[PDB]
Amino acid sequence: MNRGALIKLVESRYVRTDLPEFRPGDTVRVSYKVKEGNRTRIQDFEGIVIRIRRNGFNTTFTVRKVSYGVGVERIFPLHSPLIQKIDIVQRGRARRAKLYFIRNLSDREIRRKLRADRKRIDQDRAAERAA
RNA sequence: UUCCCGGGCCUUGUACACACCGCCCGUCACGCCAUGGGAGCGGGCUCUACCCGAAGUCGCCGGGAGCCUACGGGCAGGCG
Ligand SMILES: [Mg+2]
Ligand SMILES: [Mg+2]
Ligand SMILES: [Mg+2]
Ligand SMILES: [Mg+2]
Ligand SMILES: [Mg+2]
Ligand SMILES: [Mg+2]
Ligand SMILES: [Mg+2]
Ligand SMILES: [Mg+2]
Ligand SMILES: [Mg+2]
Ligand SMILES: [Mg+2]
Ligand SMILES: [Mg+2]
Ligand SMILES: [Mg+2]
Ligand SMILES: [Mg+2]
Ligand SMILES: [Mg+2]
Ligand SMILES: [Mg+2]
Ligand SMILES: [Mg+2]
Ligand SMILES: [Mg+2]
Ligand SMILES: [Mg+2]
Ligand SMILES: [Mg+2]
Ligand SMILES: [Mg+2]
Ligand SMILES: [Mg+2]
Repeated sequence: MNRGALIKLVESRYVRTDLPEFRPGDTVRVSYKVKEGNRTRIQDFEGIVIRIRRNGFNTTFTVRKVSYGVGVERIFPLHSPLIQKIDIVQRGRARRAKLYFIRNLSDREIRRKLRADRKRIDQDRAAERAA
């Protein structure tokens, strides 16, 4: 018996592979299906990825944004079917895996610490040029 | 003729004038009106210091990087 292998077999039915790769510090726009009454639509949530905790299929990530003066954080299951798509708005360069410190920074101070990551931006540009 | 009462004439003081059975002061009691002080309570204006900070002009960059060119250039964009 390989208990770890049996678990992966169960989850393989629900594993997604159509989402783009990103890192904490990147600016990301998540398009999420919402239910309001008896209707379904798509709501976009755009912000800075501050945390990705990995458990294989059970991976989740957290996105932070300031909306109408109030900070908001949303935690998403990475393989959730409720995610329509994820867009890469901006590539950021961080020096650590968890970015809880930006909760106590102003907008100018956040822009200083999370500067654009040139190397990964060029890789996104080199990709998608295969037209 | 000292004293009690009443009167006469002159003079003197007066805050009295239906005129001393005149006038008049202050506390206290009650009522009305406005007001000072007062643990505090609720507001308005204003000053100083620091924090965040839109638009926009201005200054610097414009690259490890987009667009235009008449390019020792410009626009977008970034920083202050
Ligand atoms: Mg973990
Ligand atoms: Mg990890
Ligand atoms: Mg775990
Ligand atoms: Mg979280
Ligand atoms: Mg979490
Ligand atoms: Mg992380
Ligand atoms: Mg990590
Ligand atoms: Mg960390
Ligand atoms: Mg931290
Ligand atoms: Mg006579
Ligand atoms: Mg006399
Ligand atoms: Mg007289
Ligand atoms: Mg009288
Ligand atoms: Mg009297
Ligand atoms: Mg007295
Ligand atoms: Mg009485
Ligand atoms: Mg009284
Ligand atoms: Mg008073
Ligand atoms: Mg009083
Ligand atoms: Mg300022
Ligand atoms: Mg300032």
